[PDB]
Amino acid sequence: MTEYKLVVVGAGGVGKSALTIQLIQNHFVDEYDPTIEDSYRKQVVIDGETCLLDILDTAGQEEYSAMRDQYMRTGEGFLCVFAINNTKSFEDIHQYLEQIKRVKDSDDVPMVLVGNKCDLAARTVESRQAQDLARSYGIPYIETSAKTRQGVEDAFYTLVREIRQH
Ligand SMILES: Nc1nc2c(ncn2[C@@H]2O[C@H](COP(=O)(O)OP(=O)(O)NP(=O)(O)O)[C@@H](O)[C@H]2O)c(=O)[nH]1
Ligand SMILES: [Ca+2]
Ligand SMILES: [Mg+2]
Ligand SMILES: [Mg+2]
Repeated sequence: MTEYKLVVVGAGGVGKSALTIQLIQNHFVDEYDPTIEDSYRKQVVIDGETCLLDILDTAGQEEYSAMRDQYMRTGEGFLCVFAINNTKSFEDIHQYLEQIKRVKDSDDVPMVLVGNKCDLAARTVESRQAQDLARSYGIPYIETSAKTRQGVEDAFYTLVREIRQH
């Protein structure tokens, strides 16, 4: 059984915890409890192989930025999340991509760019703007809604695939 170390990163409140908890426990967390650092594990079949998903749900609050170097060293693939109704979170995710590369000394780190909260109509980040950012890093872009489950499995299983094929 192959184990995959997934890490979910991004700015405060973009929905990292809601995304992970939707994938693992199949319900939507409506309240907003800011995360320090939580771990989840789950056995799943992906392309006919049983996998162990080890998911790290990380802090978006700038307070805990010191914890970053460690978890980027350890993790194998990174789900990099912004919210489509938060332009600043899109500008911020760019800074996360550079840190992952820097910390891991590699321009080829398995990553997926995720535009979350796509159920909301107050969009300020157009899909094409995020596509352009993902293209310059050579990584996929997938929109999600933790609330409706749209794209949630697609995003996480795509990241597994990127790790697998690394
Ligand atoms: N409509 C909608 N709301 C969402 C979605 N994802 C998260 N939210 C809401 O946004 C708030 C923040 O979500 P949360 O998962 O805690 O974000 P976070 O990125 O983990 N925050 P932190 O970095 O502080 O730990 C919650 O009220 C949650 O219900 C989504 O896809 N759609
Ligand atoms: Ca709920
Ligand atoms: Mg959280
Ligand atoms: Mg604009």
